[PDB]
Amino acid sequence: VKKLINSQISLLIGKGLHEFDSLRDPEVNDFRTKMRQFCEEAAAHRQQLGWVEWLQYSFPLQLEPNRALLVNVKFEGSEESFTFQVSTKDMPLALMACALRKKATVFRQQPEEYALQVNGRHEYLYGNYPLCHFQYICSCLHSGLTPHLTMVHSSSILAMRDEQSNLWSLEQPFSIELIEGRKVNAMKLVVQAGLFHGNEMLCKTVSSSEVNVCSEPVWKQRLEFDISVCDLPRMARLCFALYAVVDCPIAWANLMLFDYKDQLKTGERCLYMWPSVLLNPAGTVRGNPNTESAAALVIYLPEVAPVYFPALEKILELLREILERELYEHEKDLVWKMRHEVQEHFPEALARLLLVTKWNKHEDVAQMLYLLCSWPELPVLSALELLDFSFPDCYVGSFAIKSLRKLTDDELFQYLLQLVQVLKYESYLDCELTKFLLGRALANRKIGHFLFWHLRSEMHVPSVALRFGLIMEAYCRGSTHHMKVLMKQGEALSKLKALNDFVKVSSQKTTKPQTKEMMHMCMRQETYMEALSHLQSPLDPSTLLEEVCVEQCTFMDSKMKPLWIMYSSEEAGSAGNVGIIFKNGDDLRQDMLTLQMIQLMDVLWKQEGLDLRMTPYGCLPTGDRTGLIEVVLHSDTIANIQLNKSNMAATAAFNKDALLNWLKSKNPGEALDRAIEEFTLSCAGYCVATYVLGIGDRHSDNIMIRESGQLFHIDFGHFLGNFRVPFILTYDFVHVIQQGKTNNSEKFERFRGYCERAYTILRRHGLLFLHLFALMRAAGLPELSCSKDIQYLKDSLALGKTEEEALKHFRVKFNEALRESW
Repeated sequence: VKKLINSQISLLIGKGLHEFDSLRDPEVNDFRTKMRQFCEEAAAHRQQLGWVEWLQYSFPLQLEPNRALLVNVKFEGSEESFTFQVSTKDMPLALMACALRKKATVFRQQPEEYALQVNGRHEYLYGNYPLCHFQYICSCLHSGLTPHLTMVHSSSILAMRDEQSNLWSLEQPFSIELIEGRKVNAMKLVVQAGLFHGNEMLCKTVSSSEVNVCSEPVWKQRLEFDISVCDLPRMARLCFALYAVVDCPIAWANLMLFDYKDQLKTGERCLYMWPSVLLNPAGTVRGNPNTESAAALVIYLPEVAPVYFPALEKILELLREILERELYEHEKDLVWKMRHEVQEHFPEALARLLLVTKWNKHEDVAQMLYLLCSWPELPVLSALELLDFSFPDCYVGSFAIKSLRKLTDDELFQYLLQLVQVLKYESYLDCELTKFLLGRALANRKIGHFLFWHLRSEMHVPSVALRFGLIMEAYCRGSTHHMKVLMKQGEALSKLKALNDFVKVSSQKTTKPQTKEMMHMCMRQETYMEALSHLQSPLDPSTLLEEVCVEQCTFMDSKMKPLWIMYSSEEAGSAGNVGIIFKNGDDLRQDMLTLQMIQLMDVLWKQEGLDLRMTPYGCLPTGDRTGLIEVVLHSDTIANIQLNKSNMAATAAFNKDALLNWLKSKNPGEALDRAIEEFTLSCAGYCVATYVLGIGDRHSDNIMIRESGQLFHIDFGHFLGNFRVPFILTYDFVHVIQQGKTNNSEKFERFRGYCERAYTILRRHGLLFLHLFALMRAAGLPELSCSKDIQYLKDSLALGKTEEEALKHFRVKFNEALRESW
């Protein structure tokens, strides 16, 4: 049975457990044994939770960042349903009390015993909250529909929980010996090496002597480092680059100077290098797995007669504010000097003092740590800054986690994408961030869900394969049952991959109607109807995908031939009618990041009472150039709409009218006013979002409209300007905002205010976006590579300016944009 489990883990994580053992590695071993234990205790904890507390685990509430409404409730047993009328402001418990009164009357005869399930979803209503606070009740009120809920008893819930059971001395210079390598090339070759503490050099770099493109090379040279060994910080990182010259780069690799048990390393190392685009401080500190084909350096870390990094016991044993909002030589001096008054009166400047501290001088690192050890916890925002590569020290990292522990689950969800990426900065396997993520993942199944996918989706990347593999396994030991649920998912995605391949081939040889029929036949095979049915959506674990409707499934005619999969549910009704899109062929990371930065914008806007009626749909990378996009039903593309086809509703005299007639056809009588508002709100948000993020190549094929009038965007793969993108005002949107009239500054200038509010609210959180993008630098996203990309955001949010200045600046861009509208 322990056999079955292991084999299923291997299947799930896309890597065989045997591959960990074969490495005969203490580090991996300990990571595997310690994290297994950690995750197991979390699961025991889980089995004894109160039923409400379990709900909090399995189905965490989906809350929003007087008036009555109509609701259908029903109990599990019969399909007899009642329909109530209650205030939006009523607690879920108040509604439960109704239901039972209805049952007790019909039946001829305890509200706290229940929770309300949303029909056909993994979603639940409970809590001390007004119905309207619940994302679902909130939604229902917009798209018009009646809320639909089932009364679930606590013993029914407990039954579900039941089923889911399982040192200072050394003063001489530091220096390696460079023995030899065994590479391949084309002219002379040299090595460079530097001692790094994160971004900055701990001393000048030092080079090899020029040797011809010979070998299989050999140097047997000591390379002396212009620094004392007793100075090296805990996280001393040593980095090599090898390139050709008569400048031409070939490979790099790095190692930690201390092992994972604080012991300094000696003596000889073999080093499997990674190929080039010289010094790459930020690359992984673990060798290239393609050991056969990788160029390999041997070096010799000498043995100065075991030494450990002194324990913390020993560590403890051992004009002004004007600048403080890029600082000079004297300016740093004043800081490091006032260093106590910083702990005392400026804790939020912790980081600035860290980037002044003498990392290459042991003494100063001692006093700095002494201060940190009783530094007060900081706010999340500052913590997110602390997690950046500029702060390699593990006592700093440990503090960052400490201050982050207070993140809420929804916050943590909001930033999960960046925290996973920052794993890629870690020097060793057991690290505070991993145990944190895994702990929070094992305490919230939604978080557990997305960590897994974030991890799974990078398994095809050699540089993270082992780290991510080890984590997924640990998690699985933590949640046997969830692992099964995820297999069910990977199994669907494996079929789609094959069905998508068939479609790619087929479409090159025959007409689209014929391929569609042949996709249907393929889908109707048993193995497929079973694999693609009765799963949880990887886009949203709370969305149940029951029966695939073969007849509605299709594919889109664009390049990678994305698959369009419709689903339905008798049990969820119309909101059981959902679709997903399977895309294989493209990189989804870029879109995912863009879509998360928009959802965050929506969130910050909503926190200041501004709802721009956004459409934050799902986008989830699942694997190598693979993942899913959520279908937004009842949409079409501007370009579609603008085809101006006859024998249908929207028949226009002038092309500029087509969009409006369409909205008209979808929104008769009074409903037309709201469509236009919904269109103006979402327009202002998308115009602002595309502007701030440097997103260009917007055109009528990548903009969509919902029947509600809501505008939104698809297919982003270009941002932070990577072609200074002008702000954009499309005449035909303008035409809709202005309700069809040639002039309408009353409507047009409301629209402007929307943009300006949205613009200035985001400015107030500029720092949140910069910290988030800074962590995303760990991703290797071609368009998020360096400073100029970050600068792009600095320039778009005018963060250094006064809110007067920035707004007026923004006002020219905008005006400049209108004048571009014909």
